[PDB]
Amino acid sequence: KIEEGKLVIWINGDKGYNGLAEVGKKFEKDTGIKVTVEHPDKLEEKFPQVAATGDGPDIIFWAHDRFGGYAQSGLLAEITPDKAFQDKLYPFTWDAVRYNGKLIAYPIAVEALSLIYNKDLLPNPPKTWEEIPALDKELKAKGKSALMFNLQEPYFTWPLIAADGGYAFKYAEDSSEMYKRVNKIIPHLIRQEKEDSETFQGEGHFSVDEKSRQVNLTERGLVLIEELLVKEGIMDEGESLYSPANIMLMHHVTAALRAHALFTRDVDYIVKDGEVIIVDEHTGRTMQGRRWSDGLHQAVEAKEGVQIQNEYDIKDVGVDNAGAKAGLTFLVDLIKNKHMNADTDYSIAEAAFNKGETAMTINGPWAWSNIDTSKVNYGVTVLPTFKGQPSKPFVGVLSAGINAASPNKELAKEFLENYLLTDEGLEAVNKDKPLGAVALKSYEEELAKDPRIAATMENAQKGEIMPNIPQMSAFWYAVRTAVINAASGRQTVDEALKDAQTRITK
Repeated sequence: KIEEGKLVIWINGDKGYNGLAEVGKKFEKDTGIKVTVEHPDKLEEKFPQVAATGDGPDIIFWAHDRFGGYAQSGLLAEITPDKAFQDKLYPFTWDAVRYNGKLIAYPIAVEALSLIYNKDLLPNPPKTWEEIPALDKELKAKGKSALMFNLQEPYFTWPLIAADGGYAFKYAEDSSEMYKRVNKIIPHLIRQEKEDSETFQGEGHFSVDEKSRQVNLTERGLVLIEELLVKEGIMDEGESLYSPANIMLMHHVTAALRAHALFTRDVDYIVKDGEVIIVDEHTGRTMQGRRWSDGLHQAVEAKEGVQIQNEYDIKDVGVDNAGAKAGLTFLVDLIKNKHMNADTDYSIAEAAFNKGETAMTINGPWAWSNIDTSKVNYGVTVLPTFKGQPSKPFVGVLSAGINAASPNKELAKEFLENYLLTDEGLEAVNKDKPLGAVALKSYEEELAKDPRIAATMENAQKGEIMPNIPQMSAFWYAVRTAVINAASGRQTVDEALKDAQTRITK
């Protein structure tokens, strides 16, 4: 059991816990509630153990991506900030603390890769990846190189691969709007008995296989739906649903038809307090946080007019698309043309930049202090563009979660919303150890006076939130192999990315 009437907070060793104790001191002296701030060893491994037994701290601070596994086991309480408080943070930070549509943590800080450059060797760093080859030749004649960064880990190479269209798992911005617009199509569609065959020509637009709970479009249905999608501005005039460009649109048509034809309110699900809740077993276990896959739950939400909870499409992986092939090809051509070495890792690149041997590197705020010791006159700026599009680094959001077993959920919410997530609260923590960029708009505007902190947020706003789903591990492991194989010549870029795409989705 967790001691009621006080707050136990866990934050990692490398963070400003003394400053966190200080905002808790304003808390302890104002309301008489003692706040024990602990920084235990391996706390990210200890929390899912103690919280499973109903123990642990009231509040845990960690990167958002780990909170996906915590919320999977129901370890984190669904936080309840009103709409007014959520507007005080950058909207994309709230996307990092969402699991199964529910908010399960408060965003605190924001971290991402940036371009680090030597002001003395390179006063005007390049805006594009394309101008790095000629810049390298210019520096090689002076005994220097243009760029060196860790090529062994896809975390560092993915910003270039994602620029032209590569992505891990599709997280569409207009997803909620798409489910609503596609849902308007359904009333036009006629159901027929079965699929058209040699012995049967129906007059409908779709048929339903009841035993598999799947729907099959008819020839005339595919035509009419394409007619309906083109007119309402969803699809271009001369496209196909079955084309790979409309894969998101195909998942929506399939989901909307299943939501109408195959799932029934008060049988398969209920509409309760503005949510779609599955009725799992007939007269059995009835309500849970479980969710249907393949966009079906979102389609039922659009059908019932409740708030569509956004999530990742784990069946839409963009590792072997044209954008990813173009980005990785440019990386491989840099190696082929000896502008970079396929063997360069984190230590080689860090030593190269901190010794003044290379003009640029790609790293995050954790590496700044080592460069401070190096005395290199360095700057931090926006990553180069590729094919006119921004490099997209993954964003890590330091977040504060509330233990689901906590008897002090209102105390914890009071401490986080009104005492930590303030200009004064974040400043106490940042003084202790810097948070980098923060999620609170008001304090970030002050911190952004530092051009390095401003660069971290700019690259973060141009990147993507690190997905908090279990399938992200398979993405990293497959992409790590693909980049190494392509960079070393084991496979071609298309061959390497095709294998990674297949392995992620098998």
